[PDB]
Amino acid sequence: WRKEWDDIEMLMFGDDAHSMKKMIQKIDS
Amino acid sequence: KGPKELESINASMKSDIENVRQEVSSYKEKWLRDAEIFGKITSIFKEEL
Amino acid sequence: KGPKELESINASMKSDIENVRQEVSSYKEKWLRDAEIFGKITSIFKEEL
Repeated sequence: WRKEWDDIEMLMFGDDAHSMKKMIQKIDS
Repeated sequence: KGPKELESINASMKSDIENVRQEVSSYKEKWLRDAEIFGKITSIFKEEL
Repeated sequence: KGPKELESINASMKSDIENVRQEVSSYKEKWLRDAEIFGKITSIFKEEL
């Protein structure tokens, strides 16, 4: 179950990474 | 404990062991979902390589 | 404060301003390259999400 939660965390890590990409587009300006 | 009492819980304790087996099956399903997540993680892994 | 003392602090502060511009530019550039690679990987996975 802890491993499944970690997989969920990696997915949410991907969401965090996408948010980071949006933020980079934003220090681009 | 009374043997009648022990017999009743062992019915229930066996039921709990069955519930634990069902939970292990659920954990395996969770692992399979994690593996699908890992296959999407695979494109990211290729980028990392 | 002594004018010699003031001249020394002013001179330092100028040089400190300078080191800062270069450091900021370098940090921004490295961050931007890493960010572009991260964004390509984030795109296909984002479409998957």
